[PDB]
Amino acid sequence: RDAFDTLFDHAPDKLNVVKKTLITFVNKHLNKLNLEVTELETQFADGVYLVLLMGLLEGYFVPLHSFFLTPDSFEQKVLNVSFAFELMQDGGLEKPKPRPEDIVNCDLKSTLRVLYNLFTKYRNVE
Amino acid sequence: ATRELDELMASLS
Repeated sequence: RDAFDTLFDHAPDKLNVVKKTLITFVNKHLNKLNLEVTELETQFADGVYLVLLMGLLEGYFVPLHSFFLTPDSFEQKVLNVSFAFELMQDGGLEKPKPRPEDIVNCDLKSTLRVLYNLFTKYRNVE
Repeated sequence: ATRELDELMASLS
C-alpha cells in the first residue's frame, strides 16, 4: 500500500492534480515527436508512447525493429510495455511495481505509478 | 502544477 492506494481510497478528488501534471510532463517530451496525450487512462496501454518516452528521456533513438509500433494483439502490447520497463531499468530505475499486463489492461493506478516515477527521475530533462 | 503534485504525494505518504 503506497501513496497511490492512499490517493484513490482517501483523497480521490485530488486525482485531477496528478493527471494534469503528468500529462504536461509527458507532452513536454512527446510533443517533440509530434505526439500527444489527452488521456492517461487509455493512451499508454499499447506500450508505444512509453517506449518512445524512454528514448526521449534517456536521449537515444529507439530502433523500430526493437518493438511494435502498430501492435495488433494483447501480447504485442505486453512486449512493448516489458520493453519500456527494461529501458527504465537500463536508466537506473528499479523494477516497476505493476506487471506489463496491468498497463495493457488500463489499470490507472499502475499507469500513474509508472509515469510518476519517470516524472521524479527525469524532472530536469529539457 | 509541479510543486502541487510533489506536495500532495508527500502528504499522502
